[PDB]
Amino acid sequence: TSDPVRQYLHEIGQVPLLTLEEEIDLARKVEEGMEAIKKLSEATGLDQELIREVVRAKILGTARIQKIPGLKEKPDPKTVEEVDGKLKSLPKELKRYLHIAREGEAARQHLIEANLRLVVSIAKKYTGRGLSFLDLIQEGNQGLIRAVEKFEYKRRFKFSTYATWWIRQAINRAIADQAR
DNA sequence: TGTACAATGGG
Ligand SMILES: [K+]
Ligand SMILES: [K+]
Ligand SMILES: [K+]
Repeated sequence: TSDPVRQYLHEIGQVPLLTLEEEIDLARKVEEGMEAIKKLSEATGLDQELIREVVRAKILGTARIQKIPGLKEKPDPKTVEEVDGKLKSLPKELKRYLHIAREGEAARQHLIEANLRLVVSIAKKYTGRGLSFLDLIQEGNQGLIRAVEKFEYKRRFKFSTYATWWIRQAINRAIADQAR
């Protein structure tokens, strides 16, 4: 019952689970956001992932869970200001893609937050294997993030199905690495 | 590349 860990569990416990309908709606928004981000990259000559990360950094203020173990830190503030500057200065026709991209990353963050409880339930099955509980959570969280990136809502499978696959993969890979 | 029943206290 690590104080910081107990506090994380308390915090993710307040995030309600998504209904099927909401799940589909968020996943749809993430897809649309990635397509818009592609367009912004073509227009600006900037890396898609760099655009995504900056757009994310600008929607985190409205987020429910701020510090999530295992998640990539925001880029340095100067990179943010610079890239956010270029995106904001784009012509009318392109600024709608920016709106769609912002909606997508806001949706991604929500979808991730609403599944942190699943990561924890799986992690509990892997304790005493060389990684601390907190470490299991960090690795599981990175599997969750990968799940979100590759999830295809059109297959009509529940998100928990695909996330479980990835969270186990990530945790198993981390355990095998620790072991050498 | 692709990785997919559901699973979020546990069984
Ligand atoms: K019961
Ligand atoms: K009970
Ligand atoms: K029961």
